[PDB]
Amino acid sequence: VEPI
Amino acid sequence: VVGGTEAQRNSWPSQISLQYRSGSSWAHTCGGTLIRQNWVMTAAHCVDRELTFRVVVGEHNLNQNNGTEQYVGVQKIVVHPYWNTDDVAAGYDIALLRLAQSVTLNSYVQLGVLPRAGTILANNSPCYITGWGLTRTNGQLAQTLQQAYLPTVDYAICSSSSYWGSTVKNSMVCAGGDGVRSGCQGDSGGPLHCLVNGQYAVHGVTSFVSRLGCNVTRKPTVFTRVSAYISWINNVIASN
Ligand SMILES: [Ca+2]
Repeated sequence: VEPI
Repeated sequence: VVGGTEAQRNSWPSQISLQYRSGSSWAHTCGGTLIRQNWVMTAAHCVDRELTFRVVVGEHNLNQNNGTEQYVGVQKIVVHPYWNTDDVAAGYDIALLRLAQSVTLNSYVQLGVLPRAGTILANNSPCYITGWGLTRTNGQLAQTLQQAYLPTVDYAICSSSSYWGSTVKNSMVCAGGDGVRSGCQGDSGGPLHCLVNGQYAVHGVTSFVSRLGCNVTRKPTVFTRVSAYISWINNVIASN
């Protein structure tokens, strides 16, 4: 997962 | 926002731009929702760094004078006590910012409406994501606020193996996943506005996307579910  | 369209300047008056001081200027880093005249709701991961933050309300074009902006400093940051920066997938990606002064409400600056505690939306509920985030994976920020239609994907589908599997929890909302539209970097912390009983309410706080990119088929954008935290949000504001 990539925090955006 | 990937795959979005430019929002009208008075459509989403609760949207805020969260910015940090960078040398002699300020840079947009995340979105947020104005929930009281002196309180903003955003993602905890947007406030993890030891930076100086300011909030901009009434904003539309980040690079030009709109004539409606109000700039306010942040006085106190309250991050959810269970938030853990090394485990975004654990959830609790929510934070409340107490502003240094109360802002003035008008057509461009209004409070965001919060859902009742525990409310879950039906699959495919009509919602919009808004923000100044990147308009393409590894692209650049938008200058003007963008919006994209992003219908919900219920928990049962979203937690299935072809979607997000076990990474998504029941304290999160999934929306989108069509491979064309999605949140992207710089949208985090902002709202997911959903239409319920004829009124738009803020059901999500933008949290994360896939490692493969922003707009990926079957990897909907993932938000913190606001309705899971209504007691906490009310408890914070009442004691601060
Ligand atoms: Ca402006």
